[PDB]
Amino acid sequence: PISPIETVPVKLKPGMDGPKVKQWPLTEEKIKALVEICTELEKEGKISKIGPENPYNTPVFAIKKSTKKLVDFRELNKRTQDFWEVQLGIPHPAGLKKKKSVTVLDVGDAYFSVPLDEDFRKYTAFTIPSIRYQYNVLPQGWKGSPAIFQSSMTKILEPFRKQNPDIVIYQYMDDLYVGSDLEIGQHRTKIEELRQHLLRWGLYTPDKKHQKEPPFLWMGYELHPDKWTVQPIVLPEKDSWTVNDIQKLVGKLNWASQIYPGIKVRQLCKLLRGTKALTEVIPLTEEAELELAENREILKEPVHGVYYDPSKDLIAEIQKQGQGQWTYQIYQEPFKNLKTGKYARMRGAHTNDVKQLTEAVQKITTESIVIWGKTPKFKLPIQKETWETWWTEYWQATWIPEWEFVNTPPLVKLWYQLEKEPIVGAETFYVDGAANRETKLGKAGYVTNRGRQKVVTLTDTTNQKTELQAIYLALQDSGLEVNIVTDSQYALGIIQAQPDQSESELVNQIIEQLIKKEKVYLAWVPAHKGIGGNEQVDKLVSA
Amino acid sequence: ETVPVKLKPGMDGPKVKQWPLTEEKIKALVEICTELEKEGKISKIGPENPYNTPVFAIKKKDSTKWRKLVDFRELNKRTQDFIPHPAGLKKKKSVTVLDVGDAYFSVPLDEDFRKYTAFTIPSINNETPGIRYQYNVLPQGWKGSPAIFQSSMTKILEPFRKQNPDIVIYQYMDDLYVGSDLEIGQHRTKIEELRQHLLRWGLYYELHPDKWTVQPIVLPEKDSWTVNDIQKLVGKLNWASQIYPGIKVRQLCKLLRGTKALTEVIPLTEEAELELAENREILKEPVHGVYYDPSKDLIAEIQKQGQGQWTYQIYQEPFKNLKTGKYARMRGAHTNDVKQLTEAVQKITTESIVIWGKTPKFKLPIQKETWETWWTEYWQATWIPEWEFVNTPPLVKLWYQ
Ligand SMILES: Cc1ccnc2c1NC(=O)c1cccnc1N2C1CC1
Repeated sequence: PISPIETVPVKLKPGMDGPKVKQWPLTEEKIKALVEICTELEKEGKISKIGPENPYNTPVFAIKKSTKKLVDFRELNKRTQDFWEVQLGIPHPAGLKKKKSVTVLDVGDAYFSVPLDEDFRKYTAFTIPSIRYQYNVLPQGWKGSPAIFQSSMTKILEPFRKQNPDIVIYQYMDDLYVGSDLEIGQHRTKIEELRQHLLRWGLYTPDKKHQKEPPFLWMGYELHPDKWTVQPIVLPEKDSWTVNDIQKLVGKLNWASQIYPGIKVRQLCKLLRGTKALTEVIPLTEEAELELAENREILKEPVHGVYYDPSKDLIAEIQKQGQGQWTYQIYQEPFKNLKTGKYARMRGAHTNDVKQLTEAVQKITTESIVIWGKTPKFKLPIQKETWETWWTEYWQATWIPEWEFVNTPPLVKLWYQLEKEPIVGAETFYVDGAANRETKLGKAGYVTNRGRQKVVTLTDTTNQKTELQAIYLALQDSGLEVNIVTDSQYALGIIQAQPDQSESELVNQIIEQLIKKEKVYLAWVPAHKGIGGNEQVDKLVSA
Repeated sequence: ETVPVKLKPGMDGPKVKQWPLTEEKIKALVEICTELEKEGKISKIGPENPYNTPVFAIKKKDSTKWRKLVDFRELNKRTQDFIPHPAGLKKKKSVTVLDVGDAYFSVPLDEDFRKYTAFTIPSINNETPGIRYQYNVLPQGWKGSPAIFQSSMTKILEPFRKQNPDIVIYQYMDDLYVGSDLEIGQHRTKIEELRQHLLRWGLYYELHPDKWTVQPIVLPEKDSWTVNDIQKLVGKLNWASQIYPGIKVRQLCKLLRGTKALTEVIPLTEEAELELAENREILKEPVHGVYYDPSKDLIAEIQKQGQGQWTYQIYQEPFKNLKTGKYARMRGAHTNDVKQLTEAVQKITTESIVIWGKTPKFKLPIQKETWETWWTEYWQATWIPEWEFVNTPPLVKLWYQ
C-alpha cells in the first residue's frame, strides 16, 4: 500500500535536534515477535534497515495484552515544527443538502500508507535489541501525521472531484462520506471508481460487502440521505443518586433543551447546593422527582428534520422565554425546521430586553453565515416603533438585519421612559452620597424645594454605591412625578441607559421604583461646585 | 532579482485565523485566485506552512467586480523598517485618490519571506478544507511593498512631476495622492492625463483640504432662562474650562443659590451677562500652542449624536485637539449605524494621511461582535487602521452637541 505521492518537507524547531534515547534490553520473547513483524513490515516497504550513520534513537516496545508493537515518539513531537491546524470546525446536519444516496468509505490504516519526508525520515530511527530501522511512512501518533495525511488525501481527490462535480466528498478522521443524486446502480458504480482510484495511489478501502450502513450517527443525530432524526435519549431510574449522577442528568437534559421545549433543570439543579463529594448521595426531593418525570414524557416524542434547499429563503423567528432566555427556530417551509436552538439567560451588570434581543440576533447571524453562507429574514416579537425609539436614544452603535414584526406575546418592550425636559409642578430632589476610602464609611441623602430632607449613614460602602442610594431614597419618598438632580455621572449613565435587568439588589430596587412612577426627569450637575441645592446635600453627607 | 527582507529581531510570522465569509464572497475569491495562480502570482502551499492572515472581498466605487483584500495589519507590525511627507498637499485645493496596488505584481518577492504571506479561503459549513496560498511577487497591503518599489516609482513619476511642477504627488501603501489648484475641470483631466501616462508602464473622488479645521464650540442663546437651563450651561461651561482655563462661572452659580424648583425661570444679573459674553468671546478660537509631535501616536475618538450624526476629535494629548469635526449623511442607506460608522472611520483615516501621512488609532463606540460581524460589508480602502471598542461617557457627547 506504498504511495507514489510526493512527500511533504519537514524540519525540527529551530535550535532543537533529533532524539537520541537509549534502547531497552528486553527479553528475546518479544524480540522474535519484532524480528518477524519488522521483516514483513520491511519487505512491505514501511520500514528499512540502517546502521552506523543514525545516532538518533527512540524506545521501541512489543505488546502482548489483542492477545496475539508500540513505538513512542513523544520526544520527537516536542521537536517537530508546528503544522497547520487540522479543520476544527465541522458540518452540522442542518447545513447539508439532500441526496439520492450516501456511502461512507473507511480509510483504514490510511496513516501507514503515506510516505515520510525522506530527509526527516532518519530521526524516526529505532533498533531491535540484540537491526536498525527507519520509518518511511507516517507513524502512529506523530505530531504531523494527521495534518499531512488529510492534505495528501485532498490532492489525490482533486482530479476525480473536477471530473465528477455532481459528486460530494467529506473527509473526516478516517472517513469519507460520499453522497449523490445518481441512480442506485450508477452511484454504486461511481463509488467503485473512487476505490480503484484511491487503490491506484496505495490507499486501500474495504468493499461494498464490508461497509457501514445508513443512517449514520453524527453528534447526536441519525442521518438518512433524505432526512435526519434525533434518537430519543433515556433517563435511567433508581434509588441511589450520587452528585456525579445528578450532574450528568443535568448535562443531558441541558443539551436537549435545544431541540425539545419545556425542558427544565432548576429543582434538579438546586440539588447540588452544599455537596461535599462527587460520591455523595443526595436524597432526590419531590419537585425533583416530579420534574424528572415531566421531562421523561416530553423526551418520548420523536423529532424529524429536513436538509437545506439552496433555492429557498431562510427564516428565523425568536421568542422571549422568560428573563434573559430566548428560543429560536429556522426553516424554509412553514412548520418544516432546519434547526432550532436556545440561548441561556445572559446575565450582566445591567441591560434590557431590547439590548439582549439584539445580541441573540447577532449570534444567530454569525451562526447562519457559517452553516449556509447567508443570513435569514427575521421575524421578531418587537414593535417597529419600539426599535426606532431605542435606536435614537442609545449611544452605542446598533443594528438589525431585515426583519418584520410578528405579534406573539410576550413582546419585548421598554419598561419605562425618561422625560426629555423637566416636569412642571413636580417636586425637585437634590441628592448626594459620600464615602471614605480608608474606612469605607459613607453617607447618602437629599434636600428639596418643599422643605423636607433626609440623610443616612452607611457601612462597608463606596462612592458609587452611596451615590445610587441617595437616588433610591428620593425615588422612594415621592409623588408619581419627580425631578431628580444628581452630581454622579456614574449613576446617570446606568440609568440614562434605561436598564431593566441587573445582578445588583439596589439597581433592581431602583428599576422597580422607576417602572412605577408616572414621569421622571433625571438631571446632572458638576460636583463640589457652587451650584445651589447641590451644595446643601454636599454639606449634609459629610463626616 | 529580489531584495532580501526580514522580520524584526525575535518576531515570528502571523498566525491569525480566517473569519467565515458569505457565499457570494467565497465564489469571487476563487475566481480571482485561480487566475492569479495561472499567471504564477500565487502558489498553493503545504500543511508544513503554519502561518496565516485573514482575507475577504469588497466592491469598490461601483463596478460589479470584487477586490481581494488581505488584512496584513499584523504582518506589517512584525516586518522590519526601511518619503518625507509633502507639507504642500494639505494646503492644496483639490486631491484625487488613485489605486496603484497593481504595480507590485510585476516584482518578485524574496522567497525566504514568502511563507509569511500565507492565507486561507474558507468553505461553507466546513465541508471542505480551506484553500491555502502564499505570494510569489510583492503583495498589496504589505508594508514592505511600497518601499522596495519606490526606486521604480519615482522613475516612472519622474516625467509627469517635471511637466507639472506645481502638482503634488504623495504615496501611501497602495494609494497615490495627487493635489493641484486648477479649475475642477482641467484638474479632472490632468489626472486622466496621468491615468494614461501611468498606463504606459502599466496600471489603472475629489477631496477638498482647504476646509478641514478645528470647528468652534457654541453656547445656547435663550429667550428666558430657567434653573434647568442654567444648570445645564454651567455643566458644559465647566467642562470647557479645562481647555480654556480663563472661562468663569462664579456669577452664573450665584443665580442658583437656594433649593428652587427646576422649572422656575430666573432673571440674569448684569454680572452673569458679562460672564457669558466673556466666555463666548474666549471660545471664538482654538486653544493656543497645540503642535504635532511625530514621536507620538495619533488618536481618534468618535461619538454618536443621533439622527445620523457623529462627532470626532483627533488628538495626541488629552484636551489639546489637533482637529475636530462632524460627519452626517448624504443620500444613502437611511438607517444603519454600522454602515455610517465605517464610512466615518474611512473619512477620518484619509485626512490623517493627507495632513500627517499616517493612520490614527481609533476608539469606537460600539460592540466587538457587532463591528466584526458586518464592517467588511461596507469597507472600501486598500488600507485598514487600528482600533478598540468603548463605553462612551454622557457628558463628552452633550459637550460636543
Ligand atoms: C456526516 C456527513 C458530513 C458531511 N456531509 C455528509 C455527511 N453524511 C451524510 O450521510 C449526508 C447526508 C445528507 C447529505 N449529505 C451528507 N454527506 C455528504 C457527503 C454527501
